[PDB]
Amino acid sequence: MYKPVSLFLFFLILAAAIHTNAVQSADEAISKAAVLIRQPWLNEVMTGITHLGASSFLLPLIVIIGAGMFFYRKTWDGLLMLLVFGTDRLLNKVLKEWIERVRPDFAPLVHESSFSFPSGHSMNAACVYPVIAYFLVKHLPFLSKHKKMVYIIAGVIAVLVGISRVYLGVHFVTDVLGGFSLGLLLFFLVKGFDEKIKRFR
Repeated sequence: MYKPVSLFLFFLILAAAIHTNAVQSADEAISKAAVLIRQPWLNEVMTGITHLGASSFLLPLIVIIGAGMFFYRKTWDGLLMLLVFGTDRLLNKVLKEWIERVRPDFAPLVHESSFSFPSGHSMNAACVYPVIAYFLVKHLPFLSKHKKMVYIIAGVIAVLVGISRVYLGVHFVTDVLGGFSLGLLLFFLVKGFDEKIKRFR
């Protein structure tokens, strides 16, 4: 499928491009430009939003949803969601420790110690929220007339989490795009897998 291949190729192009001075310069300018629109009230809003992409929030979220699905439909798809989440975290950690990009460190509003590329919160969100959308639409019949709106919400949440990492001064735009592309890649792989094994269309 062209979608997952294209996201993979895009990530590779980014992983090369962040080593050019021209991209590094644009990344710094956008990071610093984001500081210009900060207000203390918005700092708080953006910090709350960023928690929607944190592993400590998404793991219990996945378990609660998976449990709800089991009680409602007797499905075990919750384990599939946990599996993709675990793969997402392992992949992000390996890539971070291999690329070793230094954090922006101009004006961070939340503290993070690790390397910055790819962004963990962006990768978490771009994978988990679309995956939740897929399994909720799969299993909750009363959502089948709101399919598009469910996916729109997932996409809005993911985009806002990414924005918040740049706003909050702990990731560059390119860290966020790299994370987005790989999280979406993993969503499409799980979705393609689950649709494949269906015995009825």
